[PDB]
Amino acid sequence: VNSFSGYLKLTDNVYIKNADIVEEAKKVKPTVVVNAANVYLKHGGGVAGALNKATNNAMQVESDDYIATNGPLKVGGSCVLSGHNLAKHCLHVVGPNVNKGEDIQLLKSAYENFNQHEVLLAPLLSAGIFGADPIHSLRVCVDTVRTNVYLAVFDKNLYDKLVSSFL
Ligand SMILES: O=C(O)C[C@H](NC(=O)c1ncnc2[nH]ccc12)c1ccccc1Cl
Repeated sequence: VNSFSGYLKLTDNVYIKNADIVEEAKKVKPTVVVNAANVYLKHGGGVAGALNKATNNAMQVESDDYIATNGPLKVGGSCVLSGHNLAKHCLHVVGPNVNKGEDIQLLKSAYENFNQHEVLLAPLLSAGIFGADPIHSLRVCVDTVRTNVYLAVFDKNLYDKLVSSFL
């Protein structure tokens, strides 16, 4: 039993809610919140900009040190950093950004990172300003992640569309 509330059950292990992931994180303090990162960990907009703002830019400061030491992530890759005031850990996951011309095929690899964590609070990877088809991303999610994932979808119309079209 865990402390996620008001989530609609999609599958054995995937639940979904129309909610602001920052507010969910501040409420639940999950072990892991997922960030929809880019390879440089430059947290400008979308999930990343929103999470980082909620940490008072501490996420960005930590991320800049990570990149200075380790170099960029791979598209499809991830790293574990602090969750600051939002969670114990933040799993920064790089899905493909279709608006950068990146290979949507790498979305499955991106979701595989979730399997290294028993429970996660997460956004829908590559959705929104990452420009992928969100129905497709939800399918790849449910068909790839085997651990317990709680998805927070910001946009109400998007949430309604995702629920109504889910197979
Ligand atoms: O779930 C959505 O609608 C799409 C989602 N965006 C957010 O979660 C989000 N965006 C902007 N400001 C925000 N403030 C609090 C949450 C938040 C998203 C997921 C992956 C990649 C990019 C994007 Cl854009």
